[PDB]
Amino acid sequence: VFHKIRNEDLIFNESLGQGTFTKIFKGVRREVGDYGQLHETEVLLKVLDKAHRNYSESFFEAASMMSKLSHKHLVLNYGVCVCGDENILVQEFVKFGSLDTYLKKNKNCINILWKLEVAKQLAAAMHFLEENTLIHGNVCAKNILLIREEDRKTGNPPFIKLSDPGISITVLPKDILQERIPWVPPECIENPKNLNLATDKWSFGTTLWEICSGGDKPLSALDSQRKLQFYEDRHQLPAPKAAELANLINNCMDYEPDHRPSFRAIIRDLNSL
Ligand SMILES: N#Cc1ccc(Nc2nc(N)cc(-n3cnc(CCO)c3)n2)cc1
Repeated sequence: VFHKIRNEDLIFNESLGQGTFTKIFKGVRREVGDYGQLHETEVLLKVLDKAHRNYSESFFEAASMMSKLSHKHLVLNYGVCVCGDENILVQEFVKFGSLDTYLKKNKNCINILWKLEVAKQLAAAMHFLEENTLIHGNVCAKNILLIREEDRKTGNPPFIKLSDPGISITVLPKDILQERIPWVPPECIENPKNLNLATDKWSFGTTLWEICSGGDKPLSALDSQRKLQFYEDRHQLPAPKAAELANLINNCMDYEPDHRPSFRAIIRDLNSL
């Protein structure tokens, strides 16, 4: 279970965007830290919409299991605030935000080595989850956070963390799942209860495509009906302009879930490049 944080110890500041049935804010948490020192800590406040409070269990189940495992590439959740009529997840504040936005704003200076390094880090996080048989369920660039930028001057690579998946696709309305094609894999469009470790391998491929496409959203030009037919006709995504990872993307986005490669094999493939 999560640590409970009092509403009185939280300050809400600027909106940082939205997720499915959620709103995201920068905030501050007043707390007693190590050695009894008082801190005012920057936090990320993720607020479930009041009109959708019936999703609260799924909303928190998302963060909870992951938070039971500690890992350098997994986002740190501090706790929850459920004072009053609020359902709030309190998470570490990451300096450079989510990867979808970062890729869009920085595509003109993100090269193949940056992408490869980010791909390796995401794959390491997914390998850790796979070895713990823990399904994420919503791997996408919007759920990757950039802790540290690349610094060629000190040879330092960028550093990312995988964030929580949000409300599960197993409880979400069908139209939202359809709009999430091609992150949601075909077997889960057919039946959301098919959610499996193999799900994350497909979504990881879609996420690599995002990383390689400067923040473009694959199939964004297709409405929901056409995204459905894309799966019915068994199409693959087009290779990104910088196509170094295209074979890996397509191997991960295998319409046969049992044929998708282990994250160990994915990592060995990345290391070959
Ligand atoms: N300009 C700007 C700027 C924006 C955001 C941050 N920091 C931050 N920290 C987090 N822990 C999570 C997020 N975040 C943002 N969008 C999502 C979507 C769901 O993943 C998550 N952003 C820092 C700078």
